[PDB]
Amino acid sequence: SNMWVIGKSKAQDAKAIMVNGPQFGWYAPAYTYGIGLHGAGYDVTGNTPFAYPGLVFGHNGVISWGSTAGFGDDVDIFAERLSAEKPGYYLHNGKWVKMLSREETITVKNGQAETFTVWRTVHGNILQTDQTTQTAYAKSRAWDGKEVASLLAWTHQMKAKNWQQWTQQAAKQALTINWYYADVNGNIGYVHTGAYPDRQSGHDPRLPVPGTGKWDWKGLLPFEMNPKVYNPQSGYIANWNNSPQKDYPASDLFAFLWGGADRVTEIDRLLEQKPRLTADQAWDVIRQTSRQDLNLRLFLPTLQAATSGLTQSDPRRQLVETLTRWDGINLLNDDGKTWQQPGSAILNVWLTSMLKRTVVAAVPMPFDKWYSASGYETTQDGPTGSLNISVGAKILYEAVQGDKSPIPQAVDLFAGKPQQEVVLAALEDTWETLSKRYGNNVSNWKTPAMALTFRANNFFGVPQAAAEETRHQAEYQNRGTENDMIVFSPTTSDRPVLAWDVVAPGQSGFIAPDGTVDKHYEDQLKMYENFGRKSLWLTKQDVEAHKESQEVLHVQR
Amino acid sequence: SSSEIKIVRDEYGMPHIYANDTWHLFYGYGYVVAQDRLFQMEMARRSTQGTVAEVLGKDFVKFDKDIRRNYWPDAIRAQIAALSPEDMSILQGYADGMNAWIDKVNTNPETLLPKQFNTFGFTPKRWEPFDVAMIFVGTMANRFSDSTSEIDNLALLTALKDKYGVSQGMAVFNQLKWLVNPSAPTTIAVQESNYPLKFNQQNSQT
Ligand SMILES: O=C(O)Cc1cccc([N+](=O)[O-])c1
Ligand SMILES: [Ca+2]
Repeated sequence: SNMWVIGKSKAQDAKAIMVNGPQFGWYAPAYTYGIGLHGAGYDVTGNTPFAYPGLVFGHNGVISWGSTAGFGDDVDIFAERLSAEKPGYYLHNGKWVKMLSREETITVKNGQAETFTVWRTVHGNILQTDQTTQTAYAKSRAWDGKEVASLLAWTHQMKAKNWQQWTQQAAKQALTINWYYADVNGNIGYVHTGAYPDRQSGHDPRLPVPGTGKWDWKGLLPFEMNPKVYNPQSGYIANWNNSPQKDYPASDLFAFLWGGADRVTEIDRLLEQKPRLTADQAWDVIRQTSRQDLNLRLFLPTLQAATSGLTQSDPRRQLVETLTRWDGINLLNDDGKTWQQPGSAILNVWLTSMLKRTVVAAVPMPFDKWYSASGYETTQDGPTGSLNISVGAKILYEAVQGDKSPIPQAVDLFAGKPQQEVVLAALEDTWETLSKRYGNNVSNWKTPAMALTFRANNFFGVPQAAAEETRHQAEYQNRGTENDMIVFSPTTSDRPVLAWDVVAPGQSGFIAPDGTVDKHYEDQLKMYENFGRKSLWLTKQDVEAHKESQEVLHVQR
Repeated sequence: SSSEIKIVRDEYGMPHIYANDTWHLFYGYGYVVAQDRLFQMEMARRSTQGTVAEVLGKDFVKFDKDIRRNYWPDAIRAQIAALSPEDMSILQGYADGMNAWIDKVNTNPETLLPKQFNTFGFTPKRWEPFDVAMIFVGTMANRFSDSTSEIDNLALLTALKDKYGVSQGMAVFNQLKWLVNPSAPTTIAVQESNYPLKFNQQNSQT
């Protein structure tokens, strides 16, 4: 999910510009729901996932807000000590405590019902148990007991009119979420929100802790510890789910790392390229980053140094020279199915070979399979989410930096061979694979582009539409599920704010019983594909001026 | 009027709600959601509570057990019972607004029931506050803020210990899954601030 906020000192023809691209995958009907709320202290406009009461993306005419995933570590697992005799009990601070339990019946259409039991300790629900060691694992969340208050902080924050009011609501949001601020005066801000545990000394948060009492959290860290910045010296805030701040530790997921190879550098380079940006230029960063190969930048210098002493007729060197002429932007050919340059396919095959020769060989099976993906894996329907740099590739990037990497190389991943020899071997693997399928003339290689599917199933895998409701888009774009832009104090209008968004396929998902599709069922789907957007209205005048219908209700509680 | 809710839709069908108190405001919101996204909302409601196999059958029994084992519904109902009246109105207003449109749909199904209900063979039921809260918990807390792999990390660590011996197995683990990496590109520049805590990275708890 990415976001770029541009303040006073970097904005051209405005005081502040906020562009948000929440990335949850692509669905039919649309993941988010557009809604304006005018009354009871609220005056807001925007769109929000699953039509939550509080709007995750939008503005109130004075301030604007947006989010990206935080990925801080807010969950730890507690290894509970069970007893073969006295079952349903667990040792905690010197006594045998009884577990909470509840019975559940699953009713099944055209089947028999199934009942099972859920168990919970003081640390949380039990994930799994090991009868052999008489250990049960409880998942313990720092936000447990604050779900509803987080829902409410996201609703109340829509009323804030400044930083101080807004940070009071951010301090109550307990999930690991980045929050972003912009306002009519051009101020900008960021808070890495949520509740983080206050761990005992010696607690390594990447692995389980005994639940017998000595390792229990002490409490939750205060809000003063949450990474935050207001009006940064740089003039902008950029995030693509990268680290908040220097020395902040990430989620304990084995597949998730914050290292020197990070896709947010791609956003940074474009915002540092120009002294100021207009709204049209801030919007246009969505199109560039959508189409950018993420691995070129990382490993092109390595490829160049390894093939520098080769002759011009060596195929390994020709593959590197193709990459050297490319800027990494993928573009579709006229056929609507192949990419104009073969670069992504080359890095894909090279990286798969490099990982199999380095990271994969140092790790025992079956854990080696966690580190072999190149990051390019998809199917015919295309990626289910954002493109990123794979874990394997982040670990390999540290290894190719040598003693310039801050990460001690406890095992040499090159296994005693000079780097260049491993790079050239992988490049020979690459040439063998690709030339066999496409031939020897690199200039006519037509390699397959990634496509984009709006799925009928939701992110759980459950149908939320019939299978024919699936929509197909020819170009895969590494961009938000929805994109929204808020521009404060435009010099080009009399309005104090201007905002736009795009919620595809459309606002409505309604299909009548006769098969008649609502009028607003797919009117945003072509807009989405061409990087277009529609206006968001906030004031009464603007709403009345663009009204297509009206309905009045008279109700008493 | 305190009893009036005015709903204006724009050229893209986006609703704007005009009301004078909380309960009417969120009742308007609920009502237009039920107009626009009722099947999506009903499948999301079943997805977040683990009641999919009742309308879709045996292929979803595992799915529903997994959803139910990951939360504690009484803990959520207790949070809802501690709300003040103003906060409770948000949730109750929204459920009431949805229900008013579901009442009309179940009364005139020949023109108002979303086709997919016919396709999948079942009809909408009425919502309460718990159901609105669970849309946000099942999809944001319960899995966009619930990531851990601590158990699998411990299995990798043990396997590296066997391969490279006890001290060496730990240093390779730190090579593959470092706790922090000082060269990571950060959203906040080091001139503004750094995170003050330092953590054990030796698995000192064993
Ligand atoms: O990026 C993600 O992986 C999912 C995610 C999770 C929470 C918030 C998000 N957002 O755009 O606010 C996105
Ligand atoms: Ca943890």
